[PDB]
Amino acid sequence: GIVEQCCTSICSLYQLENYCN
Amino acid sequence: GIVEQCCTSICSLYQLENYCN
Amino acid sequence: GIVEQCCTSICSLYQLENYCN
Amino acid sequence: FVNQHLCXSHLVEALYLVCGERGFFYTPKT
Amino acid sequence: FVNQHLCXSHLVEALYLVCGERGFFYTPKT
Amino acid sequence: FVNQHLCXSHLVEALYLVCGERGFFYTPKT
Ligand SMILES: [Cl-]
Ligand SMILES: [Zn+2]
Repeated sequence: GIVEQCCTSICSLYQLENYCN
Repeated sequence: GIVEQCCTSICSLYQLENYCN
Repeated sequence: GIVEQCCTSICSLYQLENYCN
Repeated sequence: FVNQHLCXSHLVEALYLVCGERGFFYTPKT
Repeated sequence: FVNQHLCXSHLVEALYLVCGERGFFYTPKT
Repeated sequence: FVNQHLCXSHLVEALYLVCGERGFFYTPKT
């Protein structure tokens, strides 16, 4: 869950990059 | 109240359309 | 703190202008 | 369309999108 | 002008708008 | 990059920015 890893907790730039194509 | 029907509760597309001209 | 004067409390247009260059 | 709570700036943009050429009116009175 | 709480992205846009050509500075330090 | 909680519209814009030409996918399933 992206909403769970980034909207509930904090996503480092890296963690956020796991959702790019 | 739009702030009461859509910002406090959830507005279906229809309910939201009640605020178009 | 801008986050403290405007994101925690309410900033009148003036208070907000204290952060322009 | 979304099933979430739309507030302030996000509510205004939602109306903008949904209404197209009809335009719309925003008058908060909570 | 609004009488609400402006946070993050909404605070930055508010400054952008309010300041015009003066530009502005954003330095959160809560 | 920020160290804050990114939600909805702000999360989508963050992805847009971070991903560049790669594009991205948004599939909320909380
Ligand atoms: Cl928000
Ligand atoms: Zn927001």
